[PDB]
Amino acid sequence: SFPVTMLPGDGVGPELMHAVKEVFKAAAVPVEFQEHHLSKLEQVLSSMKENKVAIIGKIASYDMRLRRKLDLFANVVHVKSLPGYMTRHNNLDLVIIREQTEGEYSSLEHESARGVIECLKIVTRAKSQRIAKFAFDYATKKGRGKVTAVHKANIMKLGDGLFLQCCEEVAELYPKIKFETMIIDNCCMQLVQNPYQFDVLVMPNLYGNIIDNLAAGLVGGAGVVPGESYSAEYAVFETGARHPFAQAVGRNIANPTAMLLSASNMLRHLNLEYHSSMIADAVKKVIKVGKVRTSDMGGYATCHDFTEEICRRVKDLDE
Amino acid sequence: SFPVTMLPGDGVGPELMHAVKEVFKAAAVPVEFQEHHLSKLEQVLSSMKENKVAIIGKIASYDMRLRRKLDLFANVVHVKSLPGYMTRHNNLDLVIIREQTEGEYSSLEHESARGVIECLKIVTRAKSQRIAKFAFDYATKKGRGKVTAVHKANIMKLGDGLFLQCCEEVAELYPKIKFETMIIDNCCMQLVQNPYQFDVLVMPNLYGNIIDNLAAGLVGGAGVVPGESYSAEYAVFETGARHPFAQAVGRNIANPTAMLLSASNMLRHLNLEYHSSMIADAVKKVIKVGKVRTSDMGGYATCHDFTEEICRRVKDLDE
Amino acid sequence: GVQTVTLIPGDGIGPEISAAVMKIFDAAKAPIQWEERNVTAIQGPGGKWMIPSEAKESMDKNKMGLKGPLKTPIAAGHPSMNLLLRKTFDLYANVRPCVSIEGYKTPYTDVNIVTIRENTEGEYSGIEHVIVDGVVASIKLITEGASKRIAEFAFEYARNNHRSNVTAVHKANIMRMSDGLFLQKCREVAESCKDIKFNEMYLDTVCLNMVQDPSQFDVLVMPNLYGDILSDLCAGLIGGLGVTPSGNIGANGVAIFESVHGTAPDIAGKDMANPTALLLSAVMMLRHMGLFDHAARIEAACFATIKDGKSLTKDLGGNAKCSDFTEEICRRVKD
Amino acid sequence: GGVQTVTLIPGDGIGPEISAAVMKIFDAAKAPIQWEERNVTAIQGPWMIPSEAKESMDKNKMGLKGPLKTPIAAGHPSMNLLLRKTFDLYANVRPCVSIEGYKTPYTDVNIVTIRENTEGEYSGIEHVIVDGVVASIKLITEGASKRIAEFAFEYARNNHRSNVTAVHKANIMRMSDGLFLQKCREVAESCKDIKFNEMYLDTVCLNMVQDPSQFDVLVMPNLYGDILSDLCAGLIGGLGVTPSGNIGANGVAIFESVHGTAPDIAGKDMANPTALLLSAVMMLRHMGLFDHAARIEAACFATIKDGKSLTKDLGGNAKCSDFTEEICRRVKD
Repeated sequence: SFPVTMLPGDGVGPELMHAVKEVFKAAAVPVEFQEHHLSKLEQVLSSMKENKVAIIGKIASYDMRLRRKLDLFANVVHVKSLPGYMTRHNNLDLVIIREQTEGEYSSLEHESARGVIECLKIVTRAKSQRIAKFAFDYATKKGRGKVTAVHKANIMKLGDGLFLQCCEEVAELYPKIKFETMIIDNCCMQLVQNPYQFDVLVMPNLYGNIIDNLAAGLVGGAGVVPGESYSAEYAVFETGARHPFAQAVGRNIANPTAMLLSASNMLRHLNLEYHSSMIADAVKKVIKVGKVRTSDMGGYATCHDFTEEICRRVKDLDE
Repeated sequence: SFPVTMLPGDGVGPELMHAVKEVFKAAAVPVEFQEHHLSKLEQVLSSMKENKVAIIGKIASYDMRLRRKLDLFANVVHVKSLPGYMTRHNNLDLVIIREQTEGEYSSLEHESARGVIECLKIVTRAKSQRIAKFAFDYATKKGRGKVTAVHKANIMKLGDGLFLQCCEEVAELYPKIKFETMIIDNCCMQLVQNPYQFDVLVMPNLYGNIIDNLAAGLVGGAGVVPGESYSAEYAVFETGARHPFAQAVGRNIANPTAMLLSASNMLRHLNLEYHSSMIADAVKKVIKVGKVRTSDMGGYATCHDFTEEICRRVKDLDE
Repeated sequence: GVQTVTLIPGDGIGPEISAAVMKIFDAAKAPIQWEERNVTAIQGPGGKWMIPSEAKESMDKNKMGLKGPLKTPIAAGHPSMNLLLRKTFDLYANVRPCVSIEGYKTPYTDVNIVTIRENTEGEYSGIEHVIVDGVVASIKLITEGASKRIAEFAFEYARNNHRSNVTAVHKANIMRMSDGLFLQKCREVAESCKDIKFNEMYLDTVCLNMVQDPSQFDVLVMPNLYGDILSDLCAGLIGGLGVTPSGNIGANGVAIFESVHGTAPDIAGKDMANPTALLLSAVMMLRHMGLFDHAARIEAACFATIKDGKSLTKDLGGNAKCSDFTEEICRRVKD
Repeated sequence: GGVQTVTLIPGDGIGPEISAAVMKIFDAAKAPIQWEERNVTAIQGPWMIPSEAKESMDKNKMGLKGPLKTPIAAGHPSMNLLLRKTFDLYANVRPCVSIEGYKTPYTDVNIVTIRENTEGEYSGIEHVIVDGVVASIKLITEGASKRIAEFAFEYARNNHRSNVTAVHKANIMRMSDGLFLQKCREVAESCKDIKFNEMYLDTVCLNMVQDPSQFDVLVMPNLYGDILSDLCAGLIGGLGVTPSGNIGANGVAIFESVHGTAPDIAGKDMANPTALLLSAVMMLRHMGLFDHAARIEAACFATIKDGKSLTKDLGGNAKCSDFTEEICRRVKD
């Protein structure tokens, strides 16, 4: 088989993971999940050293502690319409590429005086170059034709200027990819107005968070949008919109479309291409036919109702 | 042969470089000064890229910018009693080694709020591991036995402990050298009671500023203690205590001893050992016989007179 | 009696649309006198740029300003126009009310959102340090006085414009100390304004919800960077910056109401500019002055002029000119 | 007029012997002092100093503190930090004077180092920017600086001191040290009966070693005072003979001995009370008991110039009791 470390996490996490494995069982997916029951920590890294691939729920910070030990510097969110699920921006196809290790996210805060707080935002040449080349490496491997660098360099002239600088440099080594630059607040206005003008977007940490959840809203929300985070060695597959109330639903309510699609994108990375496409097609058909929809997509169906429908339709493609 | 870059500097600088030239002339030294009347002027990197050595006077701000363009990271100050000059601490032989590109010296200051100033002190592994290897390489090349790391790591646990951490690791690569640590304020108090317990001292920028001048006072003052700054590629020879009013008052009253001594130290670096020891011991003997002394040494002679005497005995064949 | 407002027509289409507001304001019998001023920075002592004195003196006297788009300065040492004004007048609150326009179709129809952005600190502190080569630290600055001040205005805004709820938007989960203090000062003011409903949400949650359903939101208040963004997002929901009013409230009763769109230099001179943005900003100003009845008429008589759609400008998906659009509004503000 | 209770913190090692010695010298001098022993050794709360010790300092505003113990836990914070944050100790004060009994290469030293004790480089704020890159935050504020300079000129007036030097590094740290210089100037132009000057740290260190005659009262930010004070201590003999007081808010003030706990000679009668005693002298002058202070001081100095009875650390074989009771004899003049 294929060993993959599974961090179920909290909330619907353990339930969404139960969906991945009921759908993997139904599809005879040659994958053995090695389940790290709770979120000391280094056993996940030693397991990641041999397995190299993980699939996680949700859980500096605890989850951005994990991302440092595994060097998950690059986050990728595929923002793609699902044909059956109608929103205000259908037939849209963007990828968000977010840097995940620098910025505000390292709790470099202090009190310089009573009632005066400083938060440091860190931008280095090292990680800007690494995420800029990643973005162009992404655009060529996957055959996208444009990389837009989002920033606020007209106000933070250093720092955000240094991100833009790197981005513009790497942009020169990739002549067949088009390279534009856009200011963060203008870009957010364009996403609600004409999201179709973008292809790949590369940005730093906080803008990523903003655009991640913004664009996931375009295409149906936190229930359907997959993400993945890379290092140089490791690939870890999660959901795309990672805000705090992403799927704060009770038992048997949540939509497993996000995790399942990202599960199928893991299978591709494992080179199990037949299975990756079988599970992707099932999900997309079940959604398009419209018989079974979770509450977040309109329908009245539970999460079990929905994923066992996936199971039926995918044991059939294995006719 | 041998071109050497000269930057006379401000203050009494030019009159000391005048003294250097006259003693070199007296000694018939094969060293031609290509001098620059500074104070972009990348001209000096242009010149040092060929000459590789300089003799400089008193000069982020210009000095710290120059050191940055020449990567003059390591500073070496020689604290040695001169046999004729009697102080409260005689027969002392210390070497002060100081990091010079970091700490509080890059003008990283801002206002958090009206009446609240922040000032960042920068310590990095890279430059602490480098100044640490240099101090131990200095002890090996020069037959020294002990390297003492001076810090305030009990208050600034990160940062001075980083500097400490890098020293301790480098110290393991030099088992033949003994290694001690001491806390900056203790060290100062020890330097007045019993500086003899020290061999070689290594420290970051600001404590280097403090101990450079403090130790200079033990053995004579700012007019007799010479110093040098090194790169990987460059050697610049200056005076040891370069505090703001070092010799800044007067004209034809300055002491040329400090400059002359590091002038001879410079000749030693160019492998002109014959002229280096000739000049050195001329100066040491004029000071010991005690005929002419400048005012900082309890005498009543001018800079010209004192230098006329050094010249007179460089040329005196019955030494 | 009749009040004097300092008029800053700006550059490019600015004059044309400022002229258009002056004529619309005249048809409304609105008690408004205009005092033209020019804010283009001059080089003061030592070369330190500044707002002209007649510009400052006239704002400090009349308190209210109406200001059109301004050209981007070309000199490199020249500071931001927005920054100069903000510092000259202590403009601490930026206000952007976004309301779906009945006749201008976008994917969103039920939008009515007022973003109140803190305008003086946060990540726009202007403090950056090159720590080492290749490593930069940008200082985000949050203070209790500024966060308290902005929260007091959001509640002031909601009280004076009959607004139901106020939401503090933040990332206290990521920036616990700074955003927490902002969220704390919001909470404290929130307890002295129990007649306005108050709640908290995360910025990332607010953006994903903002685009699925904007009706769920009302008055929003957040730190600087979050407002600069959310306000443009929200403006993207109603048709862009050309239909979007802006206010900047400051010290000593000073408020400047502006258009956030650009100079449009290619269509200057032509009768092609659209004044809706500046005009709607002028009715923001009216309501700020307490001329609610006059504002309600000019507002309602421009919404009408767009609803029937007989003569929109080039940008609004129409073929008419600046004269006709203006003239329709004048006609209807008379009945 | 009236008896005062002073919190006594005898401390560890030679602590309780030398504070017991001071107690009895104070007794022999009929000084208006009662004592109230307490223990500042910190304890794990919900680390903190015990509340009975806090209530005693709150009531009796004066403490006399012997040498404390270096805690062993790494998570244990500086015992000086707890005491400083508890009572807001903002001025650390070290009067260094040449003892004429005790020969040193420096014979005419009389310097007072008033050190700012709340901010500076010792702000306790540091960040790891990235791997192997640390930033330490030095804080200089307007209020702290004014407060320290206002003490310094007060100390100079009350202790009949002629000059006050602000020592700084404002050519390097032009904003932070600049503000400190800016407020010392403001206070100076309000106390124009004191000749006020400024000098660079590195100039002062160079001159101190060469001629301490030229200095008087030095006011300076935290780290500079931490270093400059130990440096001047070495001018006169070391931590074993230097007083020290930390002035705080709410009338609080803790005079301490800065030497170590000397556990090898604990129990034996070999400790030197000179340092803890000359701080007790400081406490009296701070309290206003100038006549009891000069008396006890003159007793101690005379006992050292005679040399008949010196402890092991000043060059004698006298026991600690032989040394103290001789002092007790003299102060009954």
